[PDB]
Amino acid sequence: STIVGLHYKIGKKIGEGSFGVLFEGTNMINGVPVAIKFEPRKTEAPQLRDEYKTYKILNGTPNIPYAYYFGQEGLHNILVIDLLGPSLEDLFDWCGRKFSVKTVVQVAVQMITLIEDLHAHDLIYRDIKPDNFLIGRPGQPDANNIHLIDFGMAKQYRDPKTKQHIPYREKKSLSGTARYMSINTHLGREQSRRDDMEALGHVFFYFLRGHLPWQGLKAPNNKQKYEKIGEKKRSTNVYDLAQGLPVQFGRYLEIVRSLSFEECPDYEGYRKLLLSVLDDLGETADGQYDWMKL
Repeated sequence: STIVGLHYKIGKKIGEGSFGVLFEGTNMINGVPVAIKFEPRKTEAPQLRDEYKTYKILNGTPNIPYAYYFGQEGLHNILVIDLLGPSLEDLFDWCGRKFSVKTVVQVAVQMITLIEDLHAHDLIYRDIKPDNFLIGRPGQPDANNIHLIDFGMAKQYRDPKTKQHIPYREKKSLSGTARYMSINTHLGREQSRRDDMEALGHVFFYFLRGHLPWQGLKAPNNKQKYEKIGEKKRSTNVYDLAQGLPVQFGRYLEIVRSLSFEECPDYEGYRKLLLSVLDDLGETADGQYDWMKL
């Protein structure tokens, strides 16, 4: 039995990669389950200590896991946070890579709220994807609540004291995942709150459709592939994305695409827009999700 940070016992390995290794485990002083990430101390780019700092800023935010411990032991940097459940990408896969409208509406409104809370802590996320939004653990009050992890790409968009927005600029190298990234990110524009909101809109359509029309494109190099995906996004009318689906999802994406660089998103307006879908369909936001039928 291997222990880190004085009282965190390591259990089964749950992930591995260039970042390091990820285990589940137990906080032995109180029995709460935790996730423990280990990053090699001598690594090209260290993210773990910075991620901890981001977690401390967030610590206390609803549905973001608490960070219990960061330290350096043996040959690794170590981070301990609350253990959560499957990601939306895991659940998506188990559900045959398509979610019902009712599931997407309910998940969407919670994702908007998570990002609103992140933005309230002066941070933009910059790497929106279904792989980083997770449900809770069975039988907990937040078992089917959406949670947000992985703050490796997060960056300050305004000064925490003054709230002075970062400056506009262009010619930026492409950061984030090509599938969900905003049109403005494709054009090398400085990212702000709008870009997180647009990426959310792309994820919503991905859930509803099973795929986006800019997946599976061919290019000579990655830079050219990025360019082609961006053009397709620019070309694709929002109502081609929404065909057979509630028009509110097309409208959502249209609205967030028109936000100005410094503009505060209308989070509550977006939640009401998306919830109105349920009124249209005679459905209700009662906490029933597709994965609860598995």
